[PDB]
Amino acid sequence: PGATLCLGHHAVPNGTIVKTITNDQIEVTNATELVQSSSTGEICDSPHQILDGENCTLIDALLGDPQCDGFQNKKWDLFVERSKAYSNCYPYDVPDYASLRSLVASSGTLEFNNESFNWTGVTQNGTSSACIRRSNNSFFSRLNWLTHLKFKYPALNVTMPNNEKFDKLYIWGVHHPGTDNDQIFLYAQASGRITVSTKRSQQTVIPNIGSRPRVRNIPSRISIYWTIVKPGDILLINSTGNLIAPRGYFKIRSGKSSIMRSDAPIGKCNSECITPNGSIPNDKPFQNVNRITYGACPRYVKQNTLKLATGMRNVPE
Amino acid sequence: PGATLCLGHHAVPNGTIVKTITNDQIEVTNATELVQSSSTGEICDSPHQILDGENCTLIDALLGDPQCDGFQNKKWDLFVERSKAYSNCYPYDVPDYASLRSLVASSGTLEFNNESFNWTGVTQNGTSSACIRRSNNSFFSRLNWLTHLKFKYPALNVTMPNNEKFDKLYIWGVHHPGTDNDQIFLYAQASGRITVSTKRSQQTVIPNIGSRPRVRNIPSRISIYWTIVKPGDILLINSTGNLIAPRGYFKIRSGKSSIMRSDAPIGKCNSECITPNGSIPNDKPFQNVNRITYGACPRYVKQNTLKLATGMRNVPE
Amino acid sequence: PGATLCLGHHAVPNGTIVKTITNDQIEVTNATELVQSSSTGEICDSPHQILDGENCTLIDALLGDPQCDGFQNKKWDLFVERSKAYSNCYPYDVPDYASLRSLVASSGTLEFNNESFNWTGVTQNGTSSACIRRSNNSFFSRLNWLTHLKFKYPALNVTMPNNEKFDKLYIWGVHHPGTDNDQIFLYAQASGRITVSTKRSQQTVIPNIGSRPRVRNIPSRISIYWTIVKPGDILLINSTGNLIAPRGYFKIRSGKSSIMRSDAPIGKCNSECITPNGSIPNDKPFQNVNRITYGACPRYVKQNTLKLATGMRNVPE
Amino acid sequence: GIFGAIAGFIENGWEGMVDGWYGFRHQNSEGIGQAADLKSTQAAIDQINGKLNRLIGKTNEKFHQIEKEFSEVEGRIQDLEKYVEDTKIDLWSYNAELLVALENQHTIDLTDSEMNKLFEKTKKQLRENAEDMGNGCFKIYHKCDNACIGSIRNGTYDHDVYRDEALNNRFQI
Amino acid sequence: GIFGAIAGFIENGWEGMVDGWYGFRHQNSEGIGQAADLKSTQAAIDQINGKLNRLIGKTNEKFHQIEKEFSEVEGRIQDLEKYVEDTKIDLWSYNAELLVALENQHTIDLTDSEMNKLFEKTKKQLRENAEDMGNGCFKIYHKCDNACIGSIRNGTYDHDVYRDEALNNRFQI
Amino acid sequence: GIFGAIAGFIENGWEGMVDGWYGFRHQNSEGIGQAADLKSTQAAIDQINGKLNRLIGKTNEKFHQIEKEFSEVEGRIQDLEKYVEDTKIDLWSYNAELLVALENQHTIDLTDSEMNKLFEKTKKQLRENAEDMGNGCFKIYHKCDNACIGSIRNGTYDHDVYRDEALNNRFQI
Ligand SMILES: CC(=O)N[C@@H]1[C@@H](O)[C@H](O[C@@H]2O[C@H](CO)[C@H](O)[C@H](O[C@@H]3O[C@H](CO)[C@@H](O[C@@H]4O[C@H](CO[C@]5(C(=O)O)C[C@H](O)[C@@H](NC(C)=O)[C@H]([C@H](O)[C@H](O)CO)O5)[C@H](O)[C@H](O)[C@H]4O)[C@H](O)[C@H]3NC(C)=O)[C@H]2O)[C@@H](CO)O[C@H]1O
Ligand SMILES: CC(=O)N[C@@H]1[C@@H](O)[C@H](O[C@@H]2O[C@H](CO)[C@H](O)[C@H](O[C@@H]3O[C@H](CO)[C@@H](O[C@@H]4O[C@H](CO[C@]5(C(=O)O)C[C@H](O)[C@@H](NC(C)=O)[C@H]([C@H](O)[C@H](O)CO)O5)[C@H](O)[C@H](O)[C@H]4O)[C@H](O)[C@H]3NC(C)=O)[C@H]2O)[C@@H](CO)O[C@H]1O
Ligand SMILES: CC(=O)N[C@@H]1[C@@H](O)[C@H](O[C@@H]2O[C@H](CO)[C@H](O)[C@H](O[C@@H]3O[C@H](CO)[C@@H](O[C@@H]4O[C@H](CO[C@]5(C(=O)O)C[C@H](O)[C@@H](NC(C)=O)[C@H]([C@H](O)[C@H](O)CO)O5)[C@H](O)[C@H](O)[C@H]4O)[C@H](O)[C@H]3NC(C)=O)[C@H]2O)[C@@H](CO)O[C@H]1O
Ligand SMILES: *[C@@H]1O[C@H](CO)[C@@H](O[C@@H]2O[C@H](CO)[C@@H](O[C@@H]3O[C@H](CO[C@H]4O[C@H](CO)[C@@H](O)[C@H](O)[C@@H]4O)[C@@H](O)[C@H](O[C@H]4O[C@H](CO)[C@@H](O)[C@H](O)[C@@H]4O)[C@@H]3O)[C@H](O)[C@H]2NC(C)=O)[C@H](O)[C@H]1NC(C)=O
Ligand SMILES: *[C@@H]1O[C@H](CO)[C@@H](O[C@@H]2O[C@H](CO)[C@@H](O[C@@H]3O[C@H](CO[C@H]4O[C@H](CO)[C@@H](O)[C@H](O)[C@@H]4O)[C@@H](O)[C@H](O[C@H]4O[C@H](CO)[C@@H](O)[C@H](O)[C@@H]4O)[C@@H]3O)[C@H](O)[C@H]2NC(C)=O)[C@H](O)[C@H]1NC(C)=O
Ligand SMILES: *[C@@H]1O[C@H](CO)[C@@H](O[C@@H]2O[C@H](CO)[C@@H](O[C@@H]3O[C@H](CO[C@H]4O[C@H](CO)[C@@H](O)[C@H](O)[C@@H]4O)[C@@H](O)[C@H](O[C@H]4O[C@H](CO)[C@@H](O)[C@H](O)[C@@H]4O)[C@@H]3O)[C@H](O)[C@H]2NC(C)=O)[C@H](O)[C@H]1NC(C)=O
Ligand SMILES: *[C@@H]1O[C@H](CO)[C@@H](O[C@@H]2O[C@H](CO)[C@@H](O[C@@H]3O[C@H](CO)[C@@H](O)[C@H](O)[C@@H]3O)[C@H](O)[C@H]2NC(C)=O)[C@H](O)[C@H]1NC(C)=O
Ligand SMILES: *[C@@H]1O[C@H](CO)[C@@H](O[C@@H]2O[C@H](CO)[C@@H](O[C@@H]3O[C@H](CO)[C@@H](O)[C@H](O)[C@@H]3O)[C@H](O)[C@H]2NC(C)=O)[C@H](O)[C@H]1NC(C)=O
Ligand SMILES: *[C@@H]1O[C@H](CO)[C@@H](O[C@@H]2O[C@H](CO)[C@@H](O[C@@H]3O[C@H](CO)[C@@H](O)[C@H](O)[C@@H]3O)[C@H](O)[C@H]2NC(C)=O)[C@H](O)[C@H]1NC(C)=O
Ligand SMILES: *[C@@H]1O[C@H](CO)[C@@H](O)[C@H](O)[C@H]1NC(C)=O
Ligand SMILES: *[C@@H]1O[C@H](CO)[C@@H](O)[C@H](O)[C@H]1NC(C)=O
Ligand SMILES: *[C@@H]1O[C@H](CO)[C@@H](O)[C@H](O)[C@H]1NC(C)=O
Ligand SMILES: *[C@@H]1O[C@H](CO)[C@@H](O)[C@H](O)[C@H]1NC(C)=O
Repeated sequence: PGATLCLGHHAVPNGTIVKTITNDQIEVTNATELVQSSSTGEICDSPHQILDGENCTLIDALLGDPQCDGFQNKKWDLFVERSKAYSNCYPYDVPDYASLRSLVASSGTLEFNNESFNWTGVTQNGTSSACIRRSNNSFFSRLNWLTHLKFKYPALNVTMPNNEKFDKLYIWGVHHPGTDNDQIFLYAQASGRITVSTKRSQQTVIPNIGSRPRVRNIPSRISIYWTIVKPGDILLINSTGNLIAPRGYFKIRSGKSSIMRSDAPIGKCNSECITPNGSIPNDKPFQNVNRITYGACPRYVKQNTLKLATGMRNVPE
Repeated sequence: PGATLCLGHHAVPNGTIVKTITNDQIEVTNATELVQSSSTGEICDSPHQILDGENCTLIDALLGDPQCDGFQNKKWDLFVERSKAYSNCYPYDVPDYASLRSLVASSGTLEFNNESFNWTGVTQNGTSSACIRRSNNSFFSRLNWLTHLKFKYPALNVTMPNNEKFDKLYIWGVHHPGTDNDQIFLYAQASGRITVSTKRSQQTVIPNIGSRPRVRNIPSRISIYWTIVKPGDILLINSTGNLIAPRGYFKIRSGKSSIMRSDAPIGKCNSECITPNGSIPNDKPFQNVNRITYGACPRYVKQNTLKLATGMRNVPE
Repeated sequence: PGATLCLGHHAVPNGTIVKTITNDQIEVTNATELVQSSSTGEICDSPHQILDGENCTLIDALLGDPQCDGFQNKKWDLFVERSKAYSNCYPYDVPDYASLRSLVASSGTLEFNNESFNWTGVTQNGTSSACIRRSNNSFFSRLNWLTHLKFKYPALNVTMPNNEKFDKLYIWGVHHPGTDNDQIFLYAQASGRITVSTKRSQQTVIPNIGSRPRVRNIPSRISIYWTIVKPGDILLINSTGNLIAPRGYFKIRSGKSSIMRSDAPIGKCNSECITPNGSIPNDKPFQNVNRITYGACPRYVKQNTLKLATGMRNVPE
Repeated sequence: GIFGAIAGFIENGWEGMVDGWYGFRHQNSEGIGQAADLKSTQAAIDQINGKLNRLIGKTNEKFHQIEKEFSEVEGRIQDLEKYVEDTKIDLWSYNAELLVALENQHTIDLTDSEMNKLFEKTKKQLRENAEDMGNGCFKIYHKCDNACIGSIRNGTYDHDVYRDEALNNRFQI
Repeated sequence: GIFGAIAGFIENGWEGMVDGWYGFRHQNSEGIGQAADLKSTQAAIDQINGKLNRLIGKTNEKFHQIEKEFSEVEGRIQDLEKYVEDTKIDLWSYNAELLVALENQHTIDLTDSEMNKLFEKTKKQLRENAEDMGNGCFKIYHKCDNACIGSIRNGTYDHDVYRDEALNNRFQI
Repeated sequence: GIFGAIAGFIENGWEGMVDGWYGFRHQNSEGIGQAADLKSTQAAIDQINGKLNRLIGKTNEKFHQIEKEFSEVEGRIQDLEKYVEDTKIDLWSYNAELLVALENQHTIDLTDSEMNKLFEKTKKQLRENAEDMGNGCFKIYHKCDNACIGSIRNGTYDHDVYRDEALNNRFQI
């Protein structure tokens, strides 16, 4: 009689279909998913330092819009800008807005140091009804609206040395009045000219008088500019009117900070990968949640599923 | 005696050489080419909506150069710009030309709606011998050259609300006269200043009087600008001279439209992939015809041939 | 008795560990390194034409700073800019500096041709103590500082046709004086206006009078601009003051030239691949020396080692 | 598939083998039995775990990048930002597609290889005492009780013990 | 090549086999004949068609992109546009080169595998009735007429029918 | 590893074989000897040299590019320059990692394949005159002096010369 000895291999009743080089559908005993396609919908508050902008854009928090006083001197790994955010101060624009936003986001700090600028000869601390702080007319906290003193605005030629070991970021502006009369009521002479310089750089801006559509009943505008001053260099401001002056400087740091647009709630949880849809697990190598990411994240791909075989071909009885 | 039974495989007299991981030249029984390297030389007019620019650049068709009156309100998937195209109206430039061209190309429409601007106090419809339409002196069809009325040019402060559900694109310009005298002959006062604004944006342009080399006997120039006005926002134009005014707005759409430079003839044929050399078949995954493509196209590679084996090693007798 | 015949394979006492698809550490009999990770630290002077900038940036060599007179009309494949380089002439800036630097670097030549501009009515060849050439006050060699003649500066309206078969690059500038008085001492009238044009292009620049921090005791500044003039086009310069005029044009070529920042010494040796750390051998397909390269170079990768097996699995006794 | 055992000369797999991936079924004078082979099972598992080790838990940290969504029309700079991102995503999507296809082909092949290696090892062990029936089964030409089957599965089978018996059974008429 | 049959122990291919990719030649008492094996032929064809299905007719639609040719010198922005495109093209060119090299190595190997599988199947079917001559041919040690050769090619050959005859012929002196 | 010879049924390699990568050891009435097999050695070497030919000395020339280091903060344009470069480097780094992993898996497999092919060739050559001991060794059942061993290694061994002697030794009791 003798014996029979048969060699074989397992199979399962519930196999999974994978793709190969030669076949788009072959059944294997087991597989694992390589694309993360879901989020819980919350941005976890750990382990990255999250700063929820709430009603404020980064730039409004920078300039000091009255809804953003709580942000003073705060730092972040990730600043989260909400779609509901709106400005509620004097109407302004920023030539190159995208770049100022980017460079502040990347720096990761709103640390501000006041400095004593010699504004002899003019009235400081100008305010407006378009910028209410505690029912009182107010203005951007980090900016100083200069006007005539006793119907004189003498030429400003004001200096500020950088004797620090780090770079200084100065934010400043030019006021564009709505009418020829407003120019006179504020600055006591015809349209000014601003020149902000260092040993390395120069910027001159011309105020342009004229009506813009009213925002909070203001047909005037402010245009915002910035200047970086290196150690041992000197800021020089030269103006005969229309200057929205700095009150000091921001520290500019380098590191891993950024900014993201999202309406996702912040949750008390721990996740390394942030997307605008919420945090996602980062075990998988790929994800199709969002091309926008921050942290240790899977790489964005177009596929919604990619199955990696983890078993042999399934050959059921 | 018994028998002999031999196992074997086919071969062919005319094998083809392919590359592998271990050998740059191995002969197989058959292969297929993966790089498309030829075109017929015609751009097929189907299935994409093709607009042959003929003598006109997109920007000349936009502004309304007299050779381009046939283009009014046309749409395209692909606008084809010819190397022979030339301007034949008032000499102009466009700061950021590349961007205006791109954004109109992408929008895919020249749909224009006239609007009734209140130009009380000035002469409208200024024309020139540098822009002939039917032997008569003329001007860009979508622009309105404003001059003095009875040696007065009163300040313009003209508004146009967007009460539509879509964005509006306004094209406008500043006239730079060749001489101080021309400034006076046209606008009755010294050099103007133009400010075009919305609630969200502002642009001010200064005319600069001076001689430029003559083009169609004109030492003056026009500089073209644009403004997008969102729903519920308002266009405000504020000028004391030198305004080349809009006559209305363009619709701005989003979709799959683009622009291509080519001298290839348009043919009555059907092909999904367009290059400047002509349409190409798109069966193959790669192509070395042109890096510039539109439609469902193979991906551009540097190789002129890549042969995929479709048979075994060829081992002739 | 009979015989025994055993099949086998070699092994070595000193195997090497490589990575595979299924194992991050498997020992093979031999391997070869695919990442170049070292340089000798010298930039080889062959076979690329190297130009060591020494104390001069490319832009200082272009304008003609007195330390850079040795560079006149030189060509390069690779211009090497040293970190120690400094400017020692009249303080200037270049709006778009990065672009001028790039386009001159790529052109690969400082070939300059003098032209006879009709500057009737003004004093030429203005100099300064901030730009010493041989103890004498001097100025940029390729620029011509125009001032009043007998307290008159008549309007300049000067033309220069391009009747060559190649493009011409013109470098020019605007002087910004430190004070209203300096404006008068130099140009005999109130602040000018410069317009440089061709049939195809126009640039107008406004001098802006005001104090900048002193550099070599100069509170004034020059701003540098450029214009390319095509064959059969014409340069037109139109100014009433403050013009820093061109003395001629640069040839603009196309080819394989570039610029690199490095402090590596130039050596008498032959190497096709240049990095800022020095030349590197180019036998290997990859390198982790520097992302900045020039010539026939391995591709930059993050890995410091990648070992390619060149033998079988090592299975020692 | 490339070795020809799994989905090849082995007609099908065994759903009733749940303690290993490869193994042995036998029939002899004491019954019909099944046993997993742990060495082969572990060899395949180790290779698949090696792939997983190179793919799972390996992400790259990125921080400040470029903007990827835009509220306004801008032209040239925005066209370039969008194109850089679309370029990147298509290249990573290609890499992911090819990685999974290649790895899966390889996993199917390496698992087939392990089945074939176990079969070949068993064939050689049996020497002249058995014949291959063509379906992954051997006809063993001698009495081979449970301990004898065990010796084959444990690699301690001494073919000389049974050779005379087996040759007599094989080469009879 | 990795299996060792095609361009290996099979000395060469057969130009006169035009109705299949793999098959059988025989000599017996009734003549010398050739027949294609359809199963093996179809197995190789199906795999190659699977590759083609993943490469042919699969293009990606792109619409408005960036400019890639320029009439004027501009500096920084144009340098970046050109570099993005050159970067992209070099990465796709690499992908194409590697794809074709890997796929072709694999096609040569899978076709060699199918030849080897057919040979191994035939060897096992013949049991003790034939010997492998080393060149892809078997010496069959019994009278094997056309119907008998047919039974081998169709998988219906009963080795027991001929075993006594074959063993007598093999193990004589 | 996928063929099962190297690090498989061959227990280990031979440090004392320095004139080839594969070869033969024997014991017979005249002694114990070793000889390299040049054909198999050259086959493996040629394949590995083919890979090297496609990787070494093949660089791409690039000239003026984009800037990759920056002395000042600038915002949007610089963010894009940095992102394009970081994107490129990560894609090339991935390509390099995968290339080396795939090529190394393939080199280990092709070298194992060449060992297996030599073993199979030798097995077939010996016909009914030897048996496979399972460890890459054959027991040859006839007197096989140095010239006889040489004939096996040179492919000139005539199995018919020794068959009667061998069968008598194999199928005795
Ligand atoms: C003894 C004597 O004879 N003295 C002379 C003075 O009479 C004369 O003073 C000027 O007098 C005229 C009247 O003839 C006028 O009152 C001047 O003040 C301006 O008044 C207009 C009209 O009411 C007003 O315009 C309105 O502004 C509001 C909103 O106003 C604020 C705001 O933004 O909330 C109030 C802020 O305090 C102010 N900011 C600062 C720093 O002053 C701003 C700012 O003016 C604007 O935002 C700039 O656009 O405005 C709203 O916008 C309404 O729609 C609009 O009509 C101006 O705002 C008043 N301007 C100022 C500076 O207060 C008054 O100066 C004097 C000067 O000629 O000469 C003396 O000899
Ligand atoms: C009763 C009384 O005393 N009335 C006074 C008037 O005399 C006086 O009118 C001005 O009189 C002077 C002569 O002293 C002159 O004729 C003024 O008109 C200009 O004339 C010059 C010289 O001929 C002319 O320059 C030439 O222009 C042509 C091309 O011309 C067009 C064109 O582009 O085709 C004609 C167009 O209609 C015009 N466009 C518009 C909207 O008016 C344009 C435009 O002027 C230019 O394109 C701008 O650069 O020009 C060619 O370029 C020649 O080379 C060039 O020499 C001007 O074009 C004429 N300007 C106008 C506006 O017609 C005339 O105004 C009046 C004003 O001081 O005062 C009264 O009291
Ligand atoms: C007969 C009669 O009555 N004639 C009248 C003249 O008096 C009068 O001439 C002017 O007279 C005044 C004095 O009242 C003064 O001397 C004018 O000259 C300027 O002097 C100031 C003060 O010394 C000087 O400023 C200093 O400049 C230096 C550095 O100087 C240079 C330089 O860069 O090296 C010297 C160069 O030659 C000059 N370049 C050119 C092309 O002229 C430059 C240039 O001026 C600056 O770089 C621009 O900023 O300067 C240093 O910077 C010191 O800190 C600074 O105080 C000016 O530089 C002198 N300007 C000139 C043009 O020489 C003198 O013109 C005349 C005019 O009103 O009227 C007659 O009727
Ligand atoms: C089909 O194939 C897959 C892949 O091989 C198998 O999935 C693996 O299954 C094992 C066993 O269940 C898992 O091991 C466990 O991992 C846990 C970590 O889980 C998280 O983290 C990883 C990566 O960081 C993610 O991929 C994963 O999805 C989770 O988010 C450990 O916490 C577990 O530890 C527990 O058990 C061990 C036992 O030794 C103890 O040491 C601990 O005390 C603890 O109690 C455990 O190690 C493994 O994660 C799975 N891998 C993947 C990629 O999913 C399937 O099991 C297989 N299916 C079948 C039917 O065979
Ligand atoms: C060498 O290897 C290659 C690749 O395997 C073989 O090429 C294939 O050959 C077959 C048979 O001739 C072709 O099949 C035919 O395809 C036609 C479509 O052609 C176009 O479209 C594809 C992709 O969209 C392009 O790749 C191609 O170049 C063409 O532009 C069909 O129209 C044909 O249909 C006709 O025949 C069938 C028969 O069943 C009928 O159903 C129809 O009624 C109709 O009459 C046909 O299906 C196939 O396209 C080829 N592929 C490629 C990639 O080229 C070679 O045959 C082979 N050479 C040898 C000697 O073996
Ligand atoms: C482990 O595996 C590696 C890779 O297979 C082997 O390395 C090869 O070894 C050979 C023999 O020594 C080398 O051959 C020699 O190449 C020289 C060129 O060297 C430079 O250029 C190449 C690429 O351009 C670089 O990769 C290399 O690093 C060098 O910078 C030739 O100049 C030599 O020529 C001399 O010998 C020949 C003999 O025929 C004569 O024709 C000449 O007259 C001359 O005297 C020689 O050809 C080869 O370069 C190596 N390749 C690599 C990639 O390094 C190891 O040998 C191997 N180790 C072991 C123990 O087996
Ligand atoms: C140039 O034209 C613009 C647009 O017509 C003028 O702006 C408009 O000015 C009127 C009159 O001051 C503004 O009316 C005010 O509206 C507010 C808000 O409802 C109301 O509280 C006040 O009682 C007042 O009636 C109107 O809002 C404003 N329109 C826009 C779009 O801004 C502008 O004044 C003109 N400029 C000059 C210098 O003539
Ligand atoms: C500043 O200088 C420029 C350049 O010299 C002057 O432009 C030139 O002006 C002359 C005289 O008007 C133009 O001549 C005309 O040429 C046309 C075309 O051939 C001809 O039909 C007329 O009869 C006339 O002669 C010349 O074309 C023109 N040159 C250029 C390059 O534009 C300019 O006028 C000067 N400006 C001032 C305000 O002085
Ligand atoms: C506007 O304010 C700036 C900054 O205070 C003034 O610049 C400064 O002017 C003084 C007086 O001319 C300069 O002093 C000089 O220093 C040099 C170098 O040590 C020395 O050799 C001279 O003897 C002289 O004392 C000082 O350097 C300069 N400071 C800076 C930062 O540039 C500027 O003059 C004011 N402008 C006006 C028009 O009032
Ligand atoms: C099959 O079923 C088991 C038990 O229910 C489960 O754990 C396993 O993941 C399933 N396998 C597949 C490939 O779906
Ligand atoms: C700069 O300040 C000086 C000195 O006070 C003054 O003469 C000059 O007018 C100022 N310049 C400007 C542009 O305001
Ligand atoms: C804007 O229009 C107003 C009112 O007509 C006028 O006073 C002002 O001068 C205009 N501004 C400009 C810059 O033209
Ligand atoms: C250009 O030159 C002309 C003629 O000399 C003159 O009238 C005009 O003022 C100059 N323009 C400028 C802006 O300098």
